[PDB]
Amino acid sequence: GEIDESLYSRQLYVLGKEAMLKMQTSNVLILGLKGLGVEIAKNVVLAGVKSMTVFDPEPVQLADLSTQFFLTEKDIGQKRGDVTRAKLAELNAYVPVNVLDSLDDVTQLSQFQVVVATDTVSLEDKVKINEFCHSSGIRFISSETRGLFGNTFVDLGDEFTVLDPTGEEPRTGMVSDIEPDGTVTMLDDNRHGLEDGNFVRFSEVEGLDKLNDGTLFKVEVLGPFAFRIGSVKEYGEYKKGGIFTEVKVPRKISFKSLKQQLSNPEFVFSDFAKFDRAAQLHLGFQALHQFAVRHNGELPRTMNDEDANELIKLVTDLSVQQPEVLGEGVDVNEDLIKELSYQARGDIPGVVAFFGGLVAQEVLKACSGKFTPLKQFMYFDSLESLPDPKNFPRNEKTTQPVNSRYDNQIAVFGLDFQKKIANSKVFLVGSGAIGCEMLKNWALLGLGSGSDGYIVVTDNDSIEKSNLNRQFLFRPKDVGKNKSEVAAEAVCAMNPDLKGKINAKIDKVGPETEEIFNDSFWESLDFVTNALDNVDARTYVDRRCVFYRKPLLESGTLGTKGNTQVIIPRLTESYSSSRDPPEKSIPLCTLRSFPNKIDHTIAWAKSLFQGYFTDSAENVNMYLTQPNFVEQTLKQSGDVKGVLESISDSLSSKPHNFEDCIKWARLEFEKKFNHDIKQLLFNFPKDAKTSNGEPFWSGAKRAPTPLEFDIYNNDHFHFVVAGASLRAYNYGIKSDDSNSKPNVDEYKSVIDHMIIPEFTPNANLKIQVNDDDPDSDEIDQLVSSLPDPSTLAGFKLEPVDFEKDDDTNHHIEFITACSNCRAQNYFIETADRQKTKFIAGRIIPAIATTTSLVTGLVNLELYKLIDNKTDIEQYKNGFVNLALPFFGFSEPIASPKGEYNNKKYDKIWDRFDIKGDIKLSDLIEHFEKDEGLEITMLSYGVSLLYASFFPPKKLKERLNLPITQLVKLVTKKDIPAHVSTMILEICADDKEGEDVEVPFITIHL
Amino acid sequence: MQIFVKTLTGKTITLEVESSDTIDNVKSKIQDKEGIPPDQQRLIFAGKQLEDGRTLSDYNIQKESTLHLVLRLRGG
Repeated sequence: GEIDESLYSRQLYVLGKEAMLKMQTSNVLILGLKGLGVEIAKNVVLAGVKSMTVFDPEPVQLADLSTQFFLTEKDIGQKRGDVTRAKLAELNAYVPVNVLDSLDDVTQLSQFQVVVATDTVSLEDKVKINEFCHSSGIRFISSETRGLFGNTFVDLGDEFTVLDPTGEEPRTGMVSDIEPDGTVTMLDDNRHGLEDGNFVRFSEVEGLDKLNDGTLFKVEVLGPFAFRIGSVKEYGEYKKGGIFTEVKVPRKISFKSLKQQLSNPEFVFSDFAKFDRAAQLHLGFQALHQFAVRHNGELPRTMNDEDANELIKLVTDLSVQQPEVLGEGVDVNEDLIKELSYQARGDIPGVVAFFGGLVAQEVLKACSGKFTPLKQFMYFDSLESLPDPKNFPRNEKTTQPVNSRYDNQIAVFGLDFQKKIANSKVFLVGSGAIGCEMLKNWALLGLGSGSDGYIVVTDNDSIEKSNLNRQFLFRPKDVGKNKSEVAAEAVCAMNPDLKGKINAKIDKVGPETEEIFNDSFWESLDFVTNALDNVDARTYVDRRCVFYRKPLLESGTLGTKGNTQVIIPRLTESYSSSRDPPEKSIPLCTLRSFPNKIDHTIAWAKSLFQGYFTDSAENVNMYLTQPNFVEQTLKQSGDVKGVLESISDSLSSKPHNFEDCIKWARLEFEKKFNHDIKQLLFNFPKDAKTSNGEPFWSGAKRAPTPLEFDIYNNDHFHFVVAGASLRAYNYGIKSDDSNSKPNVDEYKSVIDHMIIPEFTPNANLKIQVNDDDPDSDEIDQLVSSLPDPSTLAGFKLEPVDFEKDDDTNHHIEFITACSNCRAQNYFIETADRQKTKFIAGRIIPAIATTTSLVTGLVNLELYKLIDNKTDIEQYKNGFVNLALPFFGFSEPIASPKGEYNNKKYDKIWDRFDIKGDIKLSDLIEHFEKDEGLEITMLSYGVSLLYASFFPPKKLKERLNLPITQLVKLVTKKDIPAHVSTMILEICADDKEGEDVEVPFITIHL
Repeated sequence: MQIFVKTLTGKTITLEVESSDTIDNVKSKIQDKEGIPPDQQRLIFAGKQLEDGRTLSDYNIQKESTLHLVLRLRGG
């Protein structure tokens, strides 16, 4: 009953320990294993619940394979539950997957904590099952998808407790004043970031004693830098100090039964451009069930107008029975209902993935109390995905079944549109979380399965154990293999139509692989899809797609948050056109001397870890093997004082056994956590004051206390253990086993025998206080001391390569212990290895639910690329946070337009193409003659090749050189042989002699 | 008029604005309240992303309307 970090690492940072412990006590039942059910089950089994039980006694039909990726044509006739069970079980060995053979007895529901009713359950049964669940304390969720439509219903009972509504890190801040009326003033320009109704506790508030005892205070906000907590007169009178910490209080929320909500639904909207459609689809989905009752359980016929008119009648009738749904004088949206009828039998991968992800997360909310549950109905449509019927007519013949696995996608889009999908040529950059989900969708779509189509997917990463919780195409036996290759195999198993149509590469996509991913490669593609986990790789692909004029489908996630973006040539702005928040900078003085957050001590500890065990070793090794190293250091280094000192230390105090490494680590402890602190306190004592009389040690400056080593302190001990073990690694010294735990007594005997030098102040040392403030025979002192390399022949240090995901290598052990010791110095609360691993390792929280949902939305935009849609209003950028749950969509931004010499151009997609390795003088001529432009500046990336302020001497050197030679002149090294194209940037004046913005240039060599 | 801006965190921001205010100006009011540079603000309303150089009325934003401050995410 403890959580496996090695499997759940990335998801653990999303949900937390409490949620997952409670999830692992929950038994989930899913009724129905068509695409929607298997996708929910996949995400929940991956997440890790106590048990997954599935109920679907229906026999597999060929059409079930439209979105049920765990069904194969061989399985037709057999029960979906039975056939799906084994493949769900493979996803997580911790999660038993059982099959419920019969549900004739509804009291069997009593053994489950959460019941999910998918599209296979009639509304009549859903109301009965929901009533049993609601009245028994069983959480009930339902969902159904109809073509491009879908909905979900959540009913978590009479008293459900939300422990954390958002999962956001609690806000914290430093207090400068608290007036008797409770007016809390923040330090300097620090923002409390709080909201009315938030609750806070306090620490370190001097003068208000029992304000710090953990009592909660309700927040009234008074602008960004102040808030009020109610009178504090009775607590005392504020003196100084204070840290507020936000507290999320539990919230009891009540849900109504399905039956009640059918007549008076509470909506969460999926798209505020469509909020009027929720009530219309609420009736429409009910009318579909009434239609089935009247027609022996059959849904309306595909594209059938007769059945659609009956559904409009049913909805009209239903509106009268449920007057509160539409409201007064709101007419039935008959065109919308007709499309629901026309599409009722559709089974669309993107929609099933959207709802499979969100519904799966709602299940996890029901199991844990983590995040705000959907309350209670949500409806969704992606009707913009429909192609222009002029291009792809929709009627009863074009949409009829042809006895294929795609029949229920054909039901919506038609046969010819499915063929265009099959014959598409697509490039997938990435094969991780989004990549795996993306390939699964493309297998269900048959994308690239045609003779004129194909899929190229590239990813140089290999499979790791932390991948498996959200990269479901990978099994434990696949760890170490290539993601793209294993993933291509996996989806061909799912849809044999892709056999021989996926080209799995293991190449990075960047400036270093443009010979592999050359002009010919990109020009063949219809569009490109990102499945990336960093901004740089995205920026690069964006630039490629702009250059080659290819549509780009972009998406990303961060825990429960996600987004999608479409980039359309000559229509929308590109990914690079907009800016994302940068990573915060910590002031150098905060890191060096004045930390007040654990993030500061972790960064400080990580930098110390690099210095001790990586930089130190590389420097030593180069000093030994490079004849010119020392004066280079003097001629090229930020810190010659330390680079040279590090080499002296690393070679004068060489260890010869592990004990020497223990001594080394114990002495570093004294230096960093005792001596260097006393030095800082000598420069600024506890009671030192600034010129205006205020205390020096206030606010962000916390007066530190030196540490007296205590091997029974967990951080003191593991600093020495990890530090010594990594010292040993550097020098090739063997420790006392690597899977053996360290013995406190063995380390204690060594350290007890050590004589620890007393601290003596350096009375001349300046300590910089603020970043914007001020701050070589002494160096010849160092270089003379350095030992002669020839004395150390064959001697090398083994540098450490930071690997955050190997818990045996002592890396996080050191950074944790090292950080925490500095935290102790400055009275900052320590952090455990998992939190330190999160910050030091820069781990991005991730969970399969968001990954699946976001991938679904991309594949609903993908449909618009297939139809070459040029109306920007049809495209949808998506934004999501399942914790709330929030869904929002926006029309992409049109690419900006510009003008020069009364010529209009697209500032992103337009460019001047020129044939041949033209001479600079001819280029200048061509632009004045043909474009009316006077080239004032010309550059190739970083090199300035030409400016019109160049003097005639410099001009003469250049005006005659072909571009490739002109580049050589400036760069020395010249153009690789394979390069067939060069992008040049120009500034230029228009005919009025005025500087004008202007397209870039493409040289076709 | 009073409008609301909801962030991806769930936080609600109340702003006082006029129909003729430019998006540029609304973003600076958000910068004052949240400290978010206008460059990094993605505001969406009723299926539209709000662009500098337009007014709230261009997007038909009304009394009590809710805008959403959204983000692009780098995981994958």
